[PDB]
Amino acid sequence: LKRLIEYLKTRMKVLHVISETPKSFLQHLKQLTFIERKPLRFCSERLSLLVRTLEVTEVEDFTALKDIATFATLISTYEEGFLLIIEPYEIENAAVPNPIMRFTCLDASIA
Amino acid sequence: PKKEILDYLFKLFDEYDYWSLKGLKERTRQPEAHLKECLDKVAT
Amino acid sequence: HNGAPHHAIEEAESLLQFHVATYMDNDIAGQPQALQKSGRPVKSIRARLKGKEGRI
Amino acid sequence: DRPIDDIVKNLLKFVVRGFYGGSFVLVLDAILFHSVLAEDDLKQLLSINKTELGPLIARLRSDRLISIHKQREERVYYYVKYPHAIDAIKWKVHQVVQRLKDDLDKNSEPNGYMCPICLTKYTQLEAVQLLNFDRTEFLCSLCDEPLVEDDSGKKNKEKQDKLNRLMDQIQPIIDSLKKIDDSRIEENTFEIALARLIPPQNQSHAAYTYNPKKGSTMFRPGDSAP
Amino acid sequence: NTQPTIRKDGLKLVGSWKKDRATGDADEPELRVLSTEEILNIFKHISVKDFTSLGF
Amino acid sequence: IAAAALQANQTDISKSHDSSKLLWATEYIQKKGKPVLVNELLDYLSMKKDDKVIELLKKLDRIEFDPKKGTFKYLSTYDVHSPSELLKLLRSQVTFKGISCKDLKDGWPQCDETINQLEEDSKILVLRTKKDKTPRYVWYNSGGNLKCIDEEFVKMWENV
Repeated sequence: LKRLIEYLKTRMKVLHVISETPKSFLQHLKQLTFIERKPLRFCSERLSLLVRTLEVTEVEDFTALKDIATFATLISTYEEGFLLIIEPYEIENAAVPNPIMRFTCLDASIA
Repeated sequence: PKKEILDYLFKLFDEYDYWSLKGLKERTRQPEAHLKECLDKVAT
Repeated sequence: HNGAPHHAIEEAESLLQFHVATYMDNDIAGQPQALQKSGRPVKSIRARLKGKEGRI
Repeated sequence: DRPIDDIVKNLLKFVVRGFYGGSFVLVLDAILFHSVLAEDDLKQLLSINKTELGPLIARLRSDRLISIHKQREERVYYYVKYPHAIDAIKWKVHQVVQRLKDDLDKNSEPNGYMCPICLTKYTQLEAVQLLNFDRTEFLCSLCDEPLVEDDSGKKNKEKQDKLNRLMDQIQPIIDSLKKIDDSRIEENTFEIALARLIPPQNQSHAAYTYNPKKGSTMFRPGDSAP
Repeated sequence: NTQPTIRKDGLKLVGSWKKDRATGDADEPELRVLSTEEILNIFKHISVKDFTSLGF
Repeated sequence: IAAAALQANQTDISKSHDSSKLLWATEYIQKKGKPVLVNELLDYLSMKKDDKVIELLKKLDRIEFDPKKGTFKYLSTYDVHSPSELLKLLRSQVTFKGISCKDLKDGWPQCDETINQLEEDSKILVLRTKKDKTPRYVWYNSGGNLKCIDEEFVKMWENV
């Protein structure tokens, strides 16, 4: 998970707008590091079981990793009808450009 | 005389914040190399 | 060539221009005099080629 | 920004990395990692002295790389004019190619002759008339001493090998220049580099603002375009 | 561009570009030392027929 | 006789200022690399219950209070004792501020050594003195080879 956050950080620092596939993101993932689709699906279950076993009830620092596990299991299950958008401007009208990765649901019939 | 002068210099910064290095000399009248090592451990 | 603090370099190049001008002639508009020891002034080229047996 | 601009940044990086001292490498890497710098913030970030800062800045002036900026908020700023840097690199590589090619062309020709007494250079065609009466040694006009052939004819292959190895090293730079020629040349300004401000510190006393006076009617060298 | 007003001074030259290009009259000249490099380059950028006109 | 002199000169820890006791406690903590229990403190200074000294020691940043067993240990600034951790720290640098080697010696006693072999490996961007090659503020080697091309070729590019 730490090196997954490392990959997310080094993919976070882009300069311009990128709209890639989940397949393209997974391919660059396996190219750079050695993180795979089935562990990315299993990470949510693994983290839930780790939190239940560890008894870490002050999850104030720990609540953010839910988003990472959510995104990982989402992108490692869904690849079509969905696009991964990467932008350097979380706030376009800002003093400094905060980057952002965006996920897009494109079909509403799925749910 | 390490231990006593540490409490003595603790009184000295309690006496005044920017105490002079030249004024530190007469308040110690001790080996200055010993004094220089002791000064570095706490403040300036 | 080394670290120029952008104050000495200007007066230094002015000194180069000054000395090459002084060597060129020393009869200029008299803001300097620019002699060399001893007290006799350094004798430049217009002094070498002036009137009264100045080489011509 | 432009991926070709990123290629340019990595190109400048590699140029300094492989062809300049480590202090130059650190300075240029710091100013690319961050943006335009006050000298005080850089001295804080590297914990260095102006005596050490001097010759680096001077040589980067000499290669026409760093575009300095001077404005009061007086505060010293530094950036790089992109076409100035590109054309300076272009003239540098063309001069390297032509100078090394002509040096190799001269050094492929045989040596000439050396006089150990007067310690001066001589050529073979100059030594054609330096034969003595009996064609035994090459007579000297001044020293009346035999002339012995230099050691540079085997430096022909050495200059050729240096040219080829240097060409291999600069071949990524040649390819990057080709991709630049494919792309569009763009001109830097101090305000353009201000638009890409990467904050080094939090207490920089020199404000990174370009604020010219009203009636700034001057056209300055190194600061305008035709 | 303008030509600055040039005052002879000591062993160098200065110019004051009045140049008056703002919305107002903008009488605001900058006194900059005329660098021998820029005089040399601007001389290098003159025509031969301009030399013939200028008696060179 | 030397023990008699030491016992005579053994000042009671009930000092004029508690900071002397605190400094001696931090010295005794620092000189042992392992965590130590509360009984080491109670034997060191004449102080038994969980005092204001122990509470401020728990509140101290360099001292780790243990809910498990009460083990108190020194905390170093740099928690890196491996070249892999050092390289990962250098990769995770968010600013180009150099990092000192004395507080890397804190935590990692042989850290300047590993800095020397990694510079030999061209793995860093070192700053060194001229009196000696000195481990100082360093940066991550985003460069190519540090010791890339030979000095004669460098000198003839300087001639260029």
